[PDB]
Amino acid sequence: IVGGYTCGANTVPYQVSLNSGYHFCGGSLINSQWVVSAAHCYKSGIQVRLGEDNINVVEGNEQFISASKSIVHPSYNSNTLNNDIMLIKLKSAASLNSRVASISLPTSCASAGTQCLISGWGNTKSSGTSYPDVLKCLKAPILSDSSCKSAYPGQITSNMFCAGYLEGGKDSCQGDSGGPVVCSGKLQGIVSWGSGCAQKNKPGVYTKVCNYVSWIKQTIASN
Ligand SMILES: [NH3+]CC1CCCCC1
Ligand SMILES: [Ca+2]
Repeated sequence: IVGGYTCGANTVPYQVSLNSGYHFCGGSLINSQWVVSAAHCYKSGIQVRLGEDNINVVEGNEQFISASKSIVHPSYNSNTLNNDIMLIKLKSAASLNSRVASISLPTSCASAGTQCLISGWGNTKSSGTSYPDVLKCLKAPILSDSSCKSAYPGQITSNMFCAGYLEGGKDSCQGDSGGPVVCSGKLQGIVSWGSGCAQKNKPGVYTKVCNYVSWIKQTIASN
């Protein structure tokens, strides 16, 4: 996250870290046994880390649960990043409490102008690199669809939205991928892609989760 603030330990209780010997992507706990992330984060051998603040220190609220199954969206296109969403089932159910909690799925798509919370452990610099070890937070509005198609001509599908600032300076960044965009207490987006980080007229692009709610429900009802 670029130009954000330190969230504070366990203040974003649905935030997970996907680990394969190192943190490589964020994710969101949607019930005690299922995580949703970005399909471009797909990897074999995922361990899900819950209750994290400092990802390099065991602080006491962590639960490390390995994944038993990963399901990439059946129409994921890695070239265009359309349908960049994946479900991960935990081998056993997480123990839910004030610091490890699931986030609700939307019953409605969020509108442009809605302020949201984006969070993750990704790069905090738009030019160069510096990875934080504690979770970083950023409040950003959903952008109108026409300013989104104007920043990314020919690249925005109906399954994507832009969120952030056309002046730049604040944005999600590498390593924030798969992470949550929560608006009004509901998961509305997944950190998906963009052109660099915090650049002028190049806002973050996010998977539009409200389009996938029935695929998510049906898939967890059957797996
Ligand atoms: N600024 C958008 C970021 C670009 C890196 C990958 C996640 C999304
Ligand atoms: Ca830790």
